[PDB]
Amino acid sequence: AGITGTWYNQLGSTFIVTAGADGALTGTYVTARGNAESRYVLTGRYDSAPATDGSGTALGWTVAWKNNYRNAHSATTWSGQYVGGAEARINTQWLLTSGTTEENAGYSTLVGHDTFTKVKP
Amino acid sequence: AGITGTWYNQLGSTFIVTAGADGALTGTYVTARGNAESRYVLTGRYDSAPATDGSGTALGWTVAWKNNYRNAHSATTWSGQYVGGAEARINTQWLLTSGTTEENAGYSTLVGHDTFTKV
Amino acid sequence: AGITGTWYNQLGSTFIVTAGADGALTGTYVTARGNAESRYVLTGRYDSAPATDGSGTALGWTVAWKNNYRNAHSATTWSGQYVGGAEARINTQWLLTSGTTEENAGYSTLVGHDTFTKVKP
Amino acid sequence: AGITGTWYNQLGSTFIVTAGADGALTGTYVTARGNAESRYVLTGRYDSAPATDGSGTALGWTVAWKNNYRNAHSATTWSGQYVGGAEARINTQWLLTSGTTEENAGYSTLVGHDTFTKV
Amino acid sequence: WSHPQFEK
Amino acid sequence: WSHPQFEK
Amino acid sequence: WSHPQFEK
Amino acid sequence: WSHPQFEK
Repeated sequence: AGITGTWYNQLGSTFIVTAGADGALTGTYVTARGNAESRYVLTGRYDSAPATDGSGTALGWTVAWKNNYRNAHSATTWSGQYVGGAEARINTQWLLTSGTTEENAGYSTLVGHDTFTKVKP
Repeated sequence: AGITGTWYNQLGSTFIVTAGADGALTGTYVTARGNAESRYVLTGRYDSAPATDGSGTALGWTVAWKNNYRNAHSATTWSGQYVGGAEARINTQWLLTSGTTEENAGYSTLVGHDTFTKV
Repeated sequence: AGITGTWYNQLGSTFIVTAGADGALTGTYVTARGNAESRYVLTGRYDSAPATDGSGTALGWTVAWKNNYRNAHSATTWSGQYVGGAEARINTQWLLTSGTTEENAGYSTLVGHDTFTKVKP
Repeated sequence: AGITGTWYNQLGSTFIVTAGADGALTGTYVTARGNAESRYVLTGRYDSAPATDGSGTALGWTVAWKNNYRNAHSATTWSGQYVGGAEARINTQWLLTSGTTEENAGYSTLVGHDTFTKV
Repeated sequence: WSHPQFEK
Repeated sequence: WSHPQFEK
Repeated sequence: WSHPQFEK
Repeated sequence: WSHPQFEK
């Protein structure tokens, strides 16, 4: 239950994730607004047999920004790694792609980084 | 089809995807080597109700580079959009993160772009 | 005079560059609009002693999107490599950062890629 | 100052920059090793007339990783913004491209982020 | 115009 | 709103 | 060192 | 393999 649990990023968004035995990541991403309308499905994958040399555990997930309340016609992927132990953390870089026409494709993709910290038991 | 089907990137990799209920992407990513050892699970999400103004359909997916044959201790996410119309294509940018020690984190993440076509 | 010259990207923008003996890149970036208002200063650096094993020549440059006609309060960096020989090409990834307030920082940075091809002599 | 001065990133590298006429950035980037061999030329550009609404000042610069002591056949660009106010900072994202053969181009470009402070 | 990822 | 990098 | 994403 | 950007 290293990855599985509740995580928060630097802005107050929440990453509620289950890491399945088969490499699956499933769960819910909650924006910092924190209401029902702020909850989105996430799905991804992780390395279920990481190195034992002190390296982190590689992972990624996607949120499509549609739920039953709203649709921002866009999807974000986070690519990163889990670093366990003292102050467990998931360090990520992300790509947010919005649907665009071809002539607006230069405006399509935002990039950034997020660090998530886990709620301790 | 729209998204569901078999796609190929510029290097000869294969993206075998199903765009399912309520925004789910599932399938298999096959490297250009094309053998059993080259097949990996993918999962992701897509906009199941895109705009109708000519804009593309946003989507993303992840491959963790472990299968029953090998493990590269890494994961790639592709973020992009499906463009329908005359010559369908999926345009993406990707991030490949390898597990690293803290001191090697500067080497952790590669970036690039892939375009997938039905050819 | 490998890098030095006039290059065009996939959209019809122009990269007019001089590669100096000291590693300097200087020149003008011209948007696809192609008028006076479309010309901006660029400055950057390149590897003036690349490997001889078939590898490309690493380089980067910046445009701040201000000229005497307009200001988009933003800057783009292109990071890439020159590949000489048949069909000389500069393959790049770019980051466009706009000035934002702190609360809008997630909207600050667009990412993309451009391939430039050189005018032959 | 505003941009001109000596800055440090999270790893102990030093960014010694002058924000000059009409948008020029010049200076020296020093890796965390801090010896003569660790000093590299930088050049870039910045917005010399930023907005006055609280937004940051956009800037970028490049280091080619060659000096008189060594050459890593690579170049990094930092793209970001200067944020003034109480605790000045430069927030950046960077792309490190290494020269590669065509078949190794997927390994060519690393991505990351650096925050520079005057501490 | 605002995006849910960055909303407060 | 438009940016010079992408203008036609 | 060889990564499957890029293998031929 | 060691890159100056990341050296200690």
